[PDB]
Amino acid sequence: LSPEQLVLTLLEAEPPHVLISRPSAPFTEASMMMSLTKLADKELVHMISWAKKIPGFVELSLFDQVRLLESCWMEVLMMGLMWRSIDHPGKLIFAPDLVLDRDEGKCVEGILEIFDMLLATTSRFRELKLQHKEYLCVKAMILLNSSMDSSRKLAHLLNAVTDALVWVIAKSGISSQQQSMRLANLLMLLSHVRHASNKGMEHLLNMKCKNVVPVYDLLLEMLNAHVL
Amino acid sequence: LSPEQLVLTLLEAEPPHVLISRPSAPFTEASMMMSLTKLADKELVHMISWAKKIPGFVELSLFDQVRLLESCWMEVLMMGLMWRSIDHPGKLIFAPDLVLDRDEGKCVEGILEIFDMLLATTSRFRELKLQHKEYLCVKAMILLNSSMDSSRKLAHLLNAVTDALVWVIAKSGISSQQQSMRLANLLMLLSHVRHASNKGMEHLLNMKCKNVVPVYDLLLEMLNA
Amino acid sequence: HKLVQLLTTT
Amino acid sequence: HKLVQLLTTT
Ligand SMILES: O/N=C/c1ccc(-c2ccc(O)cc2)c2ccccc12
Ligand SMILES: O/N=C/c1ccc(-c2ccc(O)cc2)c2ccccc12
Repeated sequence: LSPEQLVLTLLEAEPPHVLISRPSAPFTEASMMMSLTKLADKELVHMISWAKKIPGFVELSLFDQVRLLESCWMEVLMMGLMWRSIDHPGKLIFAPDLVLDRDEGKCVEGILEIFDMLLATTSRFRELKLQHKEYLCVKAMILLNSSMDSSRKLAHLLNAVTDALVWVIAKSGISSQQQSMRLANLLMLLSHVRHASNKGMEHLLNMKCKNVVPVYDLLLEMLNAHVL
Repeated sequence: LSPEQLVLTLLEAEPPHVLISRPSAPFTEASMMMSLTKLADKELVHMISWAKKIPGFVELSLFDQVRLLESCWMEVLMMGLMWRSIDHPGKLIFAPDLVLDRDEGKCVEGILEIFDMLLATTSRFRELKLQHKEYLCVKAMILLNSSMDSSRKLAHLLNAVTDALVWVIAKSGISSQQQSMRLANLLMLLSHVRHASNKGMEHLLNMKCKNVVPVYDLLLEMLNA
Repeated sequence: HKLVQLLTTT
Repeated sequence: HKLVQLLTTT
């Protein structure tokens, strides 16, 4: 399978556009947070279907499949959020009916810090002019590189997605030096996505413990498993 | 500054190894924690000096320098640890006279998990056959990428080191396609290094709250951030 | 088992 | 603060 057709499969694995079905309304501490958790739970369901569409993922042992998704889910959610917000500076496009900014993050202690991190990393991807195909590969790599008979197969798959990202970049027609430079800049931003997701999980766990937000069955399981 | 000059500058800047002796009696949770923390504290002093040698670092605002170091210190420390352990498989070479085995992590509840991660990641660098000069660039990239117009300058500094890593890889002679793949493979390990540092950091903060060990001076300050 | 149910059904 | 001392005073 060529890098081009592997990227086509990632395009085909892409989850649908998700809405929370919320009537436009000023956000408050309670509605904002219930909206974020309600959205994450819905996106998690589609994330599972997405991963199974990545060629070879279902051939991994069940234990590896579960382990990869339990560790990278918040990062994959945030990477998706950044792509969606790339053409909307100053905004975080969680969904069509859930567009949030900074002064709205102020309404909940500890959220503003996370919104600022998300906004800054998004701005970085915007400056690099992240392309859709690059986003597809990076997102898949976050899943496959979140590892912390089947193991061998995982390495083959990660190498395949890496080969595809390299192909996407070579296709842009820029100089070889510029291609390596771009490859490095994109990969390095992953640490920033990882950082934001780690703070995102820390905040959610505290909200679960305080029962401030209803924690949706799958979201809760994914949260507890990851934390554990 | 050319890529080679930057690599040579990092080579010279490499901190000298800190010497620490292994306790006389067998390790106890306390003697092991005292050994790791005493070492870290000493390595942190040399890390600051190392940072000031990275071309352009001292030109950043003081508040940026402090912010970068506060964010990446454990990751930088573990990257060094793994490099020192590269040629002694199954072992972690904290210092010449402090060679800890995966199993000796048993005495400290929660440590074994960290030792396992570090060893596994070390194995991966061994598999990729990480070279000294690639290691020098990567460790400096860890510091400059911890962005967790002085920011223009930071981006420019990181690009310079990235540039040198590409140069080092091109110097290995492999095909252009393979050069791109090796660069990717090397940077993709930064998540793993960062994971271990987050766990070591959480472990350390908690060992502090339980006063299972004294955490002050340079180490403490760096811990709070 | 919620993650596992979804990983084994379509 | 120790960190600032080593960065600027040392
Ligand atoms: O306690 N706060 C928890 C919490 C839960 C979920 C998200 C999130 C939702 C959808 C998405 O696509 C990415 C991230 C959050 C995003 C930012 C701060 C806190 C979040
Ligand atoms: O509570 N856990 C504390 C703790 C503190 C420091 C280190 C460390 C020392 C020297 C070095 O070069 C890298 C990392 C640790 C390494 C592994 C587990 C726990 C550590």
